[PDB]
Amino acid sequence: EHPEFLKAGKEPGLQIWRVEKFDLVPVPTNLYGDFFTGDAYVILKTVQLRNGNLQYDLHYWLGNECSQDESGAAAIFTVQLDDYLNGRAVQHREVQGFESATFLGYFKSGLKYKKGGVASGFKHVETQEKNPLPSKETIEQEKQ
Amino acid sequence: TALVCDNGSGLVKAGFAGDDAPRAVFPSIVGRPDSYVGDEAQSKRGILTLKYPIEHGIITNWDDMEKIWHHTFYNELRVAPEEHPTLLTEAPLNPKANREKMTQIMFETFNVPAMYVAIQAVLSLYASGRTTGIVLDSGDGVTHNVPIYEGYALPHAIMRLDLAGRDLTDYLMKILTERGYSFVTTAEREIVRDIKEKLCYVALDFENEMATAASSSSLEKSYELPDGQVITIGNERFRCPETLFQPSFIGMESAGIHETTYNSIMKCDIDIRKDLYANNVMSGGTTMYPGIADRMQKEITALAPSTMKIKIIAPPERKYSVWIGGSILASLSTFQQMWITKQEYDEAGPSIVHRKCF
Ligand SMILES: Nc1ncnc2c1ncn2[C@@H]1O[C@H](COP(=O)(O)OP(=O)(O)OP(=O)(O)O)[C@@H](O)[C@H]1O
Ligand SMILES: [Ca+2]
Ligand SMILES: [Ca+2]
Ligand SMILES: [Ca+2]
Repeated sequence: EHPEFLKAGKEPGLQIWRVEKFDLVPVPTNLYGDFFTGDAYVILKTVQLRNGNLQYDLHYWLGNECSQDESGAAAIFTVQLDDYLNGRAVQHREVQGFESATFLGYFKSGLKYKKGGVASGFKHVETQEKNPLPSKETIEQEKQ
Repeated sequence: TALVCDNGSGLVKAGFAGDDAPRAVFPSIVGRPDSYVGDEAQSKRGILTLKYPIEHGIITNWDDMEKIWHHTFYNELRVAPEEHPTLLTEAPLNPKANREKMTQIMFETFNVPAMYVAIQAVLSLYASGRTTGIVLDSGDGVTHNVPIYEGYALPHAIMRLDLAGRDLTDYLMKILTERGYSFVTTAEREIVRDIKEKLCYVALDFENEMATAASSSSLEKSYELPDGQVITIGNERFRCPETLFQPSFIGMESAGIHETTYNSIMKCDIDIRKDLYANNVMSGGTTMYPGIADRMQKEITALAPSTMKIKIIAPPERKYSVWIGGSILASLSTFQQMWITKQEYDEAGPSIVHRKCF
């Protein structure tokens, strides 16, 4: 039902989305290959096989400074897309500085890194751990 | 906004989807002299006896489990449950009837508008930004090795070990008692648990560390008891968690956690083993010992073929990794249609959980 799932993998080509505050947002086509190192992205390469079927490779790319909500969301979105494509995608984790040759080959004039990105979707909270240790007096109470 | 409740043997971690951590962490206990739950049962334990509704990761007392959930909603999160979709967690291999019961209680007792159940280990892998890997999840009650491929656990390859935090606490108490000390109350177990959390560590080479403790005092540490007595902890510091690698320390014939990780990997298709070895993620409180990652790296390297790339990922936040994975999952724009709704429950009954929730 998500609009971008409806568009994914319909014809041969490259599709790139960026994780933005727990959503999958398409990257403008003219910015393909310029990755924010503060962000995480999902990439679907669709290849037309000679037998008429579509072949799918799903890569989630993790910038060196991307936040935990972003890398977690990229991974989950990748699973959900693969499931939506009847499991037929092969999944690839791509870390900045260590990307696969096939991923790098998607970008004809070479992929490039830029600093920055979209802010984390997490709200910051201060966890209260309520598990107090027993006092002298409590220990004496249990003895009796 | 959605709620996330990660229920464990020892501790409940509860909060709101979208937050970077749980709002509240409290012991999974009900205490009676008509009853008290959680933090107040713990603090009033002088005049109560305690029961734990979750044993080795599985709910075994449904009436007390309902009290825990009531306390979570009303006392800790301070919400009206009828207003909030609720994501709960479950153990790997949780009995089918238990998943149905959880669903039934959420909709019929608490009248939630929507609910979902996810596997704890899988949430932890997602929190680490991975779809493929093998999780070592070790809490207070149970330890699992869970291999996962392209988002989903491989059930045939899961290993369960009933050696976890509580067993480690009891063993530390045994050997500290051998040193001359005495911990006669259940309340004092909580003190030994604290010693464990503050002073224990995993030795890189156990036999060398024993020799160091025998030839020097440099590994010794002091700990102050509630009555003011200061005690000394020596080789007990690393002998306690060594038990995870040598379960014979407490009479178990089981393989240690390094060998069960290897055994689990070897039950999977040879074509995915390389990705499993490169993506060993540790989660849960009992993986928190200093030195455990470096020890696991060494031991797994020793068992695997010598050209295998081995990597252990031990995030600092791993006490809450399960919870964080749930927070992320529940917040995704794509997750809106994956919840079990109250209408779906009314039409289908509890068995819906097996079709909507892997
Ligand atoms: N720093 C630490 N070092 C060693 N052990 C720790 C540390 N911190 C917490 N623990 C232990 O971790 C356990 C609690 O962890 P956790 O919340 O993951 O378990 P749980 O979900 O309640 O139990 P389970 O997963 O077995 O059902 C306790 O046994 C606790 O003493
Ligand atoms: Ca970012
Ligand atoms: Ca697939
Ligand atoms: Ca747990």
